[PDB]
Formats: sequence, C-alpha cells, structure tokens
Amino acid sequence: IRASFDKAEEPMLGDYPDIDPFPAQLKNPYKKYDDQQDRRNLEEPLSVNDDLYDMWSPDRFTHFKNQDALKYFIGFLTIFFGASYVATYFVPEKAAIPREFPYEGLWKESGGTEKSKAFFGQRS
Amino acid sequence: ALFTSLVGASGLGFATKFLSNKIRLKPAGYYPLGYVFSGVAWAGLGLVLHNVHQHSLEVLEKKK
Amino acid sequence: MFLTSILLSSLYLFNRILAWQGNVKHFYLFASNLLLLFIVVLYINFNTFSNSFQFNFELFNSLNPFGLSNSDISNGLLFGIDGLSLTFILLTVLLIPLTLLGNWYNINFNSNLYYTLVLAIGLVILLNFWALDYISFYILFEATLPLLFILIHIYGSSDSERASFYVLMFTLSGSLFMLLSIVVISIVLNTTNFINHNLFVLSLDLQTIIWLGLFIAIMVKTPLFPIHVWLPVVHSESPLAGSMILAGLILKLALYAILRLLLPLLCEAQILYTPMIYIISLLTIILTSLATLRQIDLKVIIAYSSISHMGIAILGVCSNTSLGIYGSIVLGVAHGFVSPALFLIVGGILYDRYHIRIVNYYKGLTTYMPQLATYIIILSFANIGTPLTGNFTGEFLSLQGGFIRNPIIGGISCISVLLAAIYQLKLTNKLTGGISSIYMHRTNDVTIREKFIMNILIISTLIIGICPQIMYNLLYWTVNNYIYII
Amino acid sequence: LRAYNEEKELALKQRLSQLPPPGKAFVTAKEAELAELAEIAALYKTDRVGILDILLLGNKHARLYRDNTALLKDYYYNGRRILWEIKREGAEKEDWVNQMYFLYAPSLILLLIVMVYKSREDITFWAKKELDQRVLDKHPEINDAPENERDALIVERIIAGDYDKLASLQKKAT
Amino acid sequence: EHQRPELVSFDDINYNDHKKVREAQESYTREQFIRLEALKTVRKALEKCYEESGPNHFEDCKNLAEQYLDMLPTHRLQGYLGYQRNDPSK
Amino acid sequence: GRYPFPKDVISMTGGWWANPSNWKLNGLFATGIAVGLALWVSTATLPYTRRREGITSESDISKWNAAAGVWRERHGKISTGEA
Amino acid sequence: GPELTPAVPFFQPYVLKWAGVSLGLVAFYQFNSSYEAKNGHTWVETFFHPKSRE
Repeated sequence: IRASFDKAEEPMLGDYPDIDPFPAQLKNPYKKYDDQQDRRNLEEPLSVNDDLYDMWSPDRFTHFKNQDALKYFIGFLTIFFGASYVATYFVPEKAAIPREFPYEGLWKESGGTEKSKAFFGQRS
Repeated sequence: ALFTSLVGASGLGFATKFLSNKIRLKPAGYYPLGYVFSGVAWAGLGLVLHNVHQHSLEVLEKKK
Repeated sequence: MFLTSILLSSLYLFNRILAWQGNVKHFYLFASNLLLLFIVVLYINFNTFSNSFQFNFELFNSLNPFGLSNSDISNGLLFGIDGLSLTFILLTVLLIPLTLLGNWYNINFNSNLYYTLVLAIGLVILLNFWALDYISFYILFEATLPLLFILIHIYGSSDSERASFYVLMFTLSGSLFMLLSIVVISIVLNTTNFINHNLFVLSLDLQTIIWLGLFIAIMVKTPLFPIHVWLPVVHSESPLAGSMILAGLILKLALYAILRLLLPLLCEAQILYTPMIYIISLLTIILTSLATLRQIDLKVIIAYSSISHMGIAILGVCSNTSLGIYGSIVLGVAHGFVSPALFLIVGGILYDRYHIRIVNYYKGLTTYMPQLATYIIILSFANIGTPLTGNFTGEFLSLQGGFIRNPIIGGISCISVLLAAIYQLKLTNKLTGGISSIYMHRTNDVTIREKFIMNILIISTLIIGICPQIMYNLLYWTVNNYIYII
Repeated sequence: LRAYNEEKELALKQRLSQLPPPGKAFVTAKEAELAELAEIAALYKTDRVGILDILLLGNKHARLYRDNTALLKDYYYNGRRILWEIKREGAEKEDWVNQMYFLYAPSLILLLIVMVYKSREDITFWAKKELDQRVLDKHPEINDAPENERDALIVERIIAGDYDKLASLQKKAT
Repeated sequence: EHQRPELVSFDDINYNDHKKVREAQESYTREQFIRLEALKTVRKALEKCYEESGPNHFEDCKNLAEQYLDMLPTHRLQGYLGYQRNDPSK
Repeated sequence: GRYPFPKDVISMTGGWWANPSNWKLNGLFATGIAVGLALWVSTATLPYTRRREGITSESDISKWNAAAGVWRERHGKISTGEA
Repeated sequence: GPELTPAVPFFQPYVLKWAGVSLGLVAFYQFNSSYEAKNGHTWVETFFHPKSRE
C-alpha cells in the first residue's frame, strides 16, 4: 500500500487482512498504548513487513523528503570538491627551494646501489 | 576364529527371542528357555556357514 | 575371553539398571562420560610423529565376521585415525554427554526411547571418523538418518512432518550423489581406502566428473546455494539435542569429508574447479547472511548463522594452502563449540520457558535475568568473530588462505565479518534492551545445569581463542597432507 | 553392603495405595495431611538401594521398587512446586552432579593438560633442534666457542648456508 | 630424545609398499620444516637488526631484508603430493 | 530515586543496589588477593622482559649481513633497483 | 547512610571452583617447569607411552 515493495507484496497473501502500514515511531508518543516501549496496543493487526515499521526498525528521518535530501547532500559534495579543484588553478607558488641533501642525496644511506640509484636519491 | 563367530551368531539368536517377546508384548525375560533354543539354532548356522567357508578357501589353495 | 566377558558383564549390569531404575538416563550419561576417558587415554599413547595411521583395526573380515582380524586378505571395514580424524572425535566426545545432559528435565514422555536415540546417533558419528574406506565412511554417513528421522518427527516442535521429511529428502539426495562417485572410484581403483589413494592418479576427464559427484554431495551436507533449503526448517522444528548435534557435528562431518574424500585424489581437477567453488562459496556466505536480517523465528537466525561460518570454512579447505587448512579445522571446532550453546539459548533455555520462538515477544530480558543476559551477549560476541575466542582465529586464517588462492574473491569474502555481525547484534539488542515485555511473566533463572553447559562451552572457545596451538600437535601433518601446489 | 529392606518395601505400597493422586496432593492452595506427606517425600531421599544387592534378585522386587520410587518421586517434587518441603536451603545437590563434577570435568581438565604438554612434542621445536644439529654436523668447529657465542655462530651459518638438502630429493628434475 | 630418521626420495622407491612411500612422505615433510626454520631464524635475526639499528637499518641489513623477501616465496608448505603425483623431465 | 526492586534474582554484578553488610571485611580478602596477584605476576613476567636496544653487538649483526651477502651471491640475485 | 543490603559470604562455591581449579593448574604447570633440570623432561611425559613409528 505505502511503498513499492508493499504493493509488490500484496498478491502473495491470501488470508491476511492487508492493513495500511505506518511507522510506530511516527505515531505520537502521548497516546497511551499497551506497549509504551513500542507505542503499541495489544491486539493490533500488525503490518505485512512488520519489522520496517517496528520501533526497532531504522529511524526514518521525517523533516526532509528522502529524494529531496539526496540532492542537498550531493550539492554539498559538489560545492566542496569543485571549488577545491578551482583553487588548484588559483594557488600561488612558494618562496623557497625544497631543500637538498648531501652524499648525492643520501642514496647510500637508504641502502641503495649505484645501479639502484634511480629508486633513491633526494636532490643531490 | 570359530568360537568368536559362534558367539556372534548366538547373540543374533538372543536378539531374535528379545525381539519376538517385544512383539508378543511380553517382558524382556519372559520365556528364558527359548533364549537357549535361539541360542543354538542361529549358532548352528554359524556352525554350518563357517564350515562352508573353510571348505571354500582350500579349493582356491588347490588351484596354484 | 576377557574382552568378551566385559560385554557379557556390562549387558547384565544394563539389564539390572533397566530393572531397578526406570530411566537409564543416569547410565547413558555414565557410558558416554567414560567414552571420554577411553578416547583420552587413546590420545595419551598417540604417536604425534606419524602421518601413519595409528590405532588400526578391521571389522567384518571374512576370517572373523564378529570382531578383530589379522589376515593377509581383508575385504572388511578398516578403522583408524590421525590428527584430523582425531580432533573431531575430540570435538564429539566432549559434546555428546552435554546434549545428553541437554534434555534432562525436558522430556517426560518415552525417555528410554529418546535418550537412547540421542546417544545412538552420536555413537554412529564417532565411528564416522574412525572409518578408512569409502564404503566404510559411507555406511555410517547415513546411519544417522533413521534415528535422525525418528528423533525429528516425534519430539518436533510443530509441523515437524515437513521437517523430518526434509532432513530425509535433501540429505538422501546428496547421499546418493556421494555414492555415485564412491561406486566409480570403487570400480576404477577397486580399493575403497583412505591410505592407498595418494599413490593413485586419474585421467583428468574422469577426475572431473567424480568431483562433480562428490562436490554436490557436500553442497548438500555443508549447505551451499541450491541447498540450505532444508537447513532453516530442520533446525526450526528439531528438538534440543538433535538440533545441537546437527549443527555441531554433521556440518563438520561433511567438512571433514571434503578434507578426507575429495582433496587428496582430486588434486588435478580441483585446481581447475576451485573458482566454481568460490563463486558458490562467497555467494552462500553473502546471500544467507543477508537473508538473516528478516527472520521472525528465533532459532532460524542461529541456523543461518551456522551456514555463514561453514561458507568461510570450505574456501579455506579448498584454498590449497597451509593456513586455509588449519583455519578450516579451527573454524570447525570453534563453531561446533559456539553454535550448540546458541541452540541452548533458543531451544535449550527459552523454549522450555515459553514454547514460542518468535522474536517479537522477547525484549527486556535483562531486567529479570541478568545472569542469563551475560551468557546471551558474550556467546553472541563469539559468534561474530571477536578475537580471543577462536572464531576470529579461524576466520582470519581461512580468509587469508582464500585470499591466497584468489585475492579478489577473498577481498569480497572479507566483508563476511560485517555480515555475520549485523544479524547477531540485531538479535542481541532486541533481546537485551527495552522494558521487559508485557507478554512475559517472570520465570525461573538459568539453572545450575544450564549454567554448567555454557560454562564448559564458552571456556572451550576461550582456550582456543587464547591459544589456537593447543591442538596444533595433531594437525601439522594434515596441514601438509592436502597441498598440491607442486 | 548396601542391602536394602524387603518388608518395609512391602509395606510402603500399602501406604501408597491409600494416597490421593499427585494431581490432587497439593491443590489445597494445614498439616492434617501435609505433615505426613512431606515426610513421605523423605522416602525418595532415604537412599536404600543396594549396590550389589540389586544384582542378586528378582523382577517382582524390581517392579515393586520401581512403582514405589515413581510415586515417591511424584510426592517429592510436587510439594516442592508448592513449598521436607517447608524449608529453604540449597543442600540437596542434584542428580547428574555426581558423575559430571567427578568424572566429566576432571577428565576434561586432564584432556586440557595433555593437550598442553603434548605440544612440547612439536614439529617446530624438533625441527629447530634438528636444524641446530645439522650446522654442528657440517661445521663442528663452532662447538669450540663458549656457550654465548655458539647460538649467534649457528645463526651466521644459517643465514650464510642453505642446509636444507631438498634438491637431493628432486633428482628427477636434472 | 631427539631422533633422526632418514631421508627417502620419491624416485626409485617402487610405489607399492607403504613403508618406503610413507617414509618418503614424512621425509619430504620434515625436511620442509627444516627449510621453513631458515625463514623463521632469519626473521628472528632481521628484527634484531631493526632493534639495534634505529635509523641506519636501511644500509645495515639491506641484504638481510631482501634475503627475507627472497626466501618468502620458496619457504612454505607445498605438499608432498605435487612432487609425488608428477614427474619432471617427463 | 530508590524505587522498589525485586530482591529475588541474583546477578553476578549484584543487581540494583548491592550494599552487603560485610563490605569492610570482604574487601580485606579481594585486595589481599589483588596485591597478592600483582607482585606474583610481576616477578613471573620479570625474566620475560628485556632491554630493546643493545641486546647484541653491532659486530654480530654486521656479520649477519656478511652471511647475507655470502648467501645472496651464491644465489646470484640482482638488486631491487636493477633492471 | 548508604542503606546497607544484607551480608554475603565471600567464598561462594563457584569462587572456590574457579580459583581452585585455575590456580592449581598454574601451580601444576610450574611444578612441571621445575623439571627442566630436576628430571630433564616433564612429569607427564613419563605417562606418555606412544608406539615408536617403526
């Protein structure tokens, strides 16, 4: 009834009453049920796929629409990463040289060989 | 060993009387003398069958 | 003469305990307990220095039908062990009185039936690990099934007809396809033996199809993907000890079989055919463990949990590496520890107290049984694969070996650490937290015996978790004995 | 010599025949009947069995004993499910606790012991000492050093030499 | 007691008696552990090089470090089956 | 708060407000275990501890590098950077 | 007044079980590590009698 899979679970049941599911977290708490821990009166016809409408179901934030909020999150992604990539074109270069190293860049000190000097050597 | 075969065949007979009582709804030990009879007869087959097998083996030994 | 008179005395003792005591529930335990001391003294005089099979004997020879034989011609049934064969016996014998303990205050209807059955199927799977021939390994591979079928149908929860049917049906299905390859190698070689076969080779196209028999035997018995049909709905109606002995023993028995039967003479086909294993292996990890999350029955979650470890175990088996084999054994012994304690959680303690295994009734269990809630939680944490319990010690070695044999299948295999945890904590927090449910009267706490089984099993996990090397002095041959990387 | 009573056990069923059912025996939520019955329950505890004595006797004695102990088991546990019964002391140990704390657990501990100490016979320890042996076998001069040097000298030989001889097993290759 | 049973090849041992076959399996097994102990010992020494050296371990025991990394693919359990089930030069 | 709690169940943690009367006495035991634990462990762990830097000579490790060279030249191995 | 609950004996039977078994095992372990030089081998290795491989 509510969601896509809910309507895609309707033709299975033969003798279940097919009630409307509704998240029990999103029922108000100030009504006084039997199960105050779960906002649930005792002989309540549970939903087909109960455990996505349990209190133990995940939270299901209610302020933004899901499809709408996805746009806001990817917008935050874009406004960070794109402008950071734009700042790579706007960066100034630095003022000093990177510092050099004696003993031909200490290639001998990081093990190394004259044959293996290419995988070593720092600013000789 | 012949005697070890006899013990097993007479144990089979002991099981025969043991089962037959339990269909007859008798206790385990109901007619104890029957355990002797079944104790012989099945053992008697182990008498015969092993006497077969003795007589089998020698025939193979006479073909070499 | 003396060894005969031992049994001649003991059956008379048995008859008189039948006569005076009503239940042989005391003497069943008395026999199964002494089976330890027997096997442990056999463990003492074990020669660790021999790949050579130590304690060998033949049954049902020509020259001695009833008993021991010393001949130059033997068509009988060989028996012997090493290591690999040994530990699982040692997995067995410290388990089998416990489930025999497991139903002590339970039954109250045909007890002398039921405990005889529970002891008997375990005596069968004892000699499953003693066996040495393909015939001899096979002939008690399903001697389980009679006294399993009776034990499921009577003492079933509800709709046990379907459960007893499936534990016949699918097991028998895989049983026959095991026997196919058994018959083929018993007419090609004409030696059912677990000794000679290392000397033997096969042609590659023949070795293909006999693997195709044996593999979808074990695909049934360790449930891979076209099976674990039956695995939920055979646990979910089983009585207590039967479910425990299934998930502790039968799965690891088939895990033993793929070590013993397949690998050493399937060396040349399984190198072709391990990716065929790994597709199905990763699949039956991920799909089953994802299918755990929406399960309403309580026992069924622990059942799919018993799948999700064996899926990890068999890729370490077919890893063709060292760490995979050792990891497979320690996974087997650790899961055979941790899992029947979880069936004590669902069917052992709780089902006796409320007779209903639906999850949604059970919340706020901490407030009236804290010293149950402890044994709830740490046993669950062992099922995830925390370290210091042997479960992660098995998981890490087997995930590593599966990473050796193909790295990408291991890289997606590693997420099973997450997927094992999701349902376990989703179950555990709902059992633990919240107010104690309105459906629920305060019942009796964990008894002394139900503390006691847990006390044995958890410590048995923790010994291997602190030191997995407690059992290394056996397996180090078989860690070598099944590698074909030339 | 735990030889049990015969005639008392004859007389026990005479009391039992007059007794009301266990499904009645405690449905009254005093001691006009309770004081006798919760001391009848001590006859389940009273422990006259005969270790050797049960061997030497007949099936009628065993069946009579079995019916006695069945009804004594009943009246022992039923008033325990109500309330000797009017007591509260945990000193009765249990049934299974004899052959498990005195057989099962100490055998399991023995099993733990043997698994620990058999690991002293390790392939790793023994391969270590065999590898130590072979370095002495090719080079016995390192014996001439004192105790501290000899280990490091073996290490020098292990890093230097190969000392495996595995190619000798693979003479089919070349 | 530290016994030393002999080494037996898989070449020319007539694969019909279980005695020589099992001896050859155990020999190629235990000798492989002997081969493994080289890797374990050089690891035990290489970490001590790293312990003493501090910074200059790069040039102190570069040959010991690449010794460890060279021994790694050739020092493991490899199975007696692979040499047993096959023959080189054939 | 001090709401009433059912005193029947026995927890390993004690339960709601475990304030048993001889806490001055039993604390004499457990601390007597505790101190008696720690110094018993610290001696036992003592021969298993060692000083990290300076356990062997540099000469030993340099001769181990010499043995590395003797091994590696016999196997004929190129450097890590040679192509 | 911290509102004291009734007194409890210290050595509860499981505390005896756990502590006695565990520390006895540790004392047993070091009883066998006494036999490094006193006997040259462990006490339980005498109880081992495996068949030789041959």
